[PDB]
Amino acid sequence: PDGKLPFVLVPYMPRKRELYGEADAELLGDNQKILGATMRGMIDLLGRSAN
Amino acid sequence: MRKLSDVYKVLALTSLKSAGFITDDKVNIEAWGKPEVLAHINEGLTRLHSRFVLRTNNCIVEMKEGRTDYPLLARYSYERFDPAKAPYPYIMDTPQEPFQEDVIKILNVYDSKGIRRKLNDDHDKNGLFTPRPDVLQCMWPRHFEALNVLYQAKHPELTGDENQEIDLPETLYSALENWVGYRYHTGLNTEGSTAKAAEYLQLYESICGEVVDFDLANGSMSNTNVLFEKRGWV
Repeated sequence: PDGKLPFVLVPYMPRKRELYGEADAELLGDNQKILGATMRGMIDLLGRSAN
Repeated sequence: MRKLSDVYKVLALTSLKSAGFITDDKVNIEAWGKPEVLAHINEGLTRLHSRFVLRTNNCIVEMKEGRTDYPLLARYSYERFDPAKAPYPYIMDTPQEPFQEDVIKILNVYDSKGIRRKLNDDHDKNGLFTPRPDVLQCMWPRHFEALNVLYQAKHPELTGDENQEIDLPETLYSALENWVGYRYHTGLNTEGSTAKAAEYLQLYESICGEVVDFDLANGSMSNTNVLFEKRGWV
């Protein structure tokens, strides 16, 4: 009855004047990279040693 | 790029000036001590070409099936094949630049496909061990292969011809003379000559230290840190 497309779209973080939305991992980019590259460095320091 | 004839003259005026075999014109060396001096220049260049990386050369080594140990001698080359001591030739050299048996240390070997193979890696299939400095032990001679072996090199042996040209940096000629003087003056076993040999030998280190304290022999190395991007680290 509504005479419209039977789809409902909701954004997570809206993009200004844009139908689709921007997710969470867009701002979280390179933070995971740095944190992983430091944790891997710490694990490298511990494991590549002589205990 | 001086000549051995010129090296004889320059040696006769600076280092071997009080030597007996200096001819009456003072600008040459008599024909009885020339084997001695030539045997000192050859050792002199070998030492200088050992400390500094002065001559980096690569000679490709084709794979022959059934052979894993690949000595990098001149008897196995193509232009200098010696059928009496080599079953088949597997090194590759052009007539203008034949193999001169001048390998001091092997540094980095690539393949016919472009894959770098590690050296002396116990846990590393695709690794070419060297059981002795002038050899090579490839454990899998695959079909259609070859090995561009980048190695430290010494000056080609000076046979004695006075027209053979010497590859030494101009700044290091004051150290070759101070090593010929050391070798010559130390064999006379006289107190006066021995004390001069020490001075000439110590000056060899002093000049070989000033050459490395000013990067005149290309010893300092800088490379792009390609490891950074591979380990992650966005």
